Amino acid sequence: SHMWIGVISLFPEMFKAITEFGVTGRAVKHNLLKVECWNPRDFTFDKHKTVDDRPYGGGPGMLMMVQPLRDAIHTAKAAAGEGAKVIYLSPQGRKLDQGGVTELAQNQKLILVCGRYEGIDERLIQTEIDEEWSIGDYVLTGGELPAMTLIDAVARFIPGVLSFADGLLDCPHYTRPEVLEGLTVPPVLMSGHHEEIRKWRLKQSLQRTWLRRPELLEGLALTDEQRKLLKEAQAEHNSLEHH
Amino acid sequence: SHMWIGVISLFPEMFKAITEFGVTGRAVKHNLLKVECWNPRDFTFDKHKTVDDRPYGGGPGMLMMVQPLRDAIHTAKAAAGEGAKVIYLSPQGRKLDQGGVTELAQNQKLILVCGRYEGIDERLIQTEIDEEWSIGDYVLTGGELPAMTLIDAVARFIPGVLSFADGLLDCPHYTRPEVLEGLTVPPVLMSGHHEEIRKWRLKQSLQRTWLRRPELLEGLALTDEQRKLLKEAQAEHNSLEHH
Ligand SMILES: C[S@@+](CC[C@H](N)C(=O)[O-])C[C@H]1O[C@@H](n2cnc3c(N)ncnc32)[C@H](O)[C@@H]1O
Ligand SMILES: C[S@@+](CC[C@H](N)C(=O)[O-])C[C@H]1O[C@@H](n2cnc3c(N)ncnc32)[C@H](O)[C@@H]1O
Repeated sequence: SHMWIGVISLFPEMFKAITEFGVTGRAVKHNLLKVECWNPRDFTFDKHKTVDDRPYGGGPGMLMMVQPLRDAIHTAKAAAGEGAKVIYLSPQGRKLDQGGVTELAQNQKLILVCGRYEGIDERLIQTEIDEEWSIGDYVLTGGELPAMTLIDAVARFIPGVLSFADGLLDCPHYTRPEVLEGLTVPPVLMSGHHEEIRKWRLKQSLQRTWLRRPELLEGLALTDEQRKLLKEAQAEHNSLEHH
Repeated sequence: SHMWIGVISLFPEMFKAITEFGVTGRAVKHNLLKVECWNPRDFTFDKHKTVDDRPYGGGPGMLMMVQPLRDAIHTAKAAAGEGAKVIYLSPQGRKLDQGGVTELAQNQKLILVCGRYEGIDERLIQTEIDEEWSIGDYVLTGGELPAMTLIDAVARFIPGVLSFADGLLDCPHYTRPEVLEGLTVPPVLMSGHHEEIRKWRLKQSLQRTWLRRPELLEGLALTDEQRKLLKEAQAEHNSLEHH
């Protein structure tokens, strides 16, 4: 495979969501993407396979038990070999974005640590984790969805598996029928004029980015064409009434 | 159930990731959360159950076929009844954050439309969708993970199901053993001093937010205690060497 991803999770079966369906599922079956899981519960030794533990200092909630998680991590690292970057999914980590995705996609091996409960021991992060990554400024019940989100995002960059390409939102899309609930497809898209169609899409993208996410434009160095199309959109916007 | 979520997806089985595991899985089994899916493929009429279609204007990629998707949406709305907010998961939508999560959690009924391929017809968004939401500035292969991310996030706010609570990153956590690879647990956490422990956690949160996500603090109105603890952390930071 072009990319191998080790996963530490109490719920390995959750990953079937990406390994068994759609383009990512195809990628896995075709060995372009390999996802291997290790479950901390399999590394417990007590009768009830305990995987959580009490946080020092008290407070509500529990934490992942260190020993089972630590052993699971070590086993994954042994299976990965040298060169594998170990990531902990966490809202305290670097916020994921397309730029970060392409950066992570450069790794041929990754080990993703998925926490549950209130998280994991800080010392494990310092001694076992290379990088902490967040998929957004919100809190989820576990690191599994965040891990799958990361895998799915990077997988798109793996040759053969298959917006923001120019740091812009995508343009609107249209398919059959020509008229839907009285709404028609923009005439230009049905003209067959490749060049005009190209410009329409770029202009729409610039317009939509300007109107919905103006901040995204600030950190962007526009080409002469982009500057022109944007100015046209803004001029057209300024010649209209608005709600 | 306290919250009912309708889902339109070509891959209903992906949702087992949240309905069959962990706290969200418990919430579903206990009827606190209800997730019902409709698959556009079930609404096709041609021999091969086609669910994609060509985008007008050409260009690579396909789009969700309108008729099957539209019919799936209508059926969900009929099953939901009045009051259900229809959301389309899309990177062009409002970027999800804890504030948005709590806002969405106020809805007792939600219908989540999950796209595949290059997306869906813009006219469907205008005629069937109430709001567009994104889980982050990155591109995924489908709206299923984003939808599950949204469901998981909101589910945490449903009474009985169970960071950023104060707009701050969480503080470090520790559990057994007392010493891990030569690293000890901060003495204060094992002192039993509830008040000192409380202050340590708040201070750590402020410190971590300041160091990792300084922007998060700007849009925050600190309490006198928070201002004090932050100043202490910064003073302590300024009295040390740094790498
Ligand atoms: C309920 S959360 C724990 C939140 C906790 N207050 C903290 O300090 O991490 C459970 C697990 O899901 C992960 N998680 C939750 N939200 C996440 C996000 N936005 N991105 C990545 N991982 C996330 C956590 O890092 C943690 O391992
Ligand atoms: C490959 S994406 C299509 C990207 C396309 N360029 C666009 O204009 O939407 C396939 C599906 O996943 C959804 N999706 C991808 N990234 C997402 C995100 N960050 N948040 C929410 N939905 C997302 C899309 O909205 C779309 O329905």
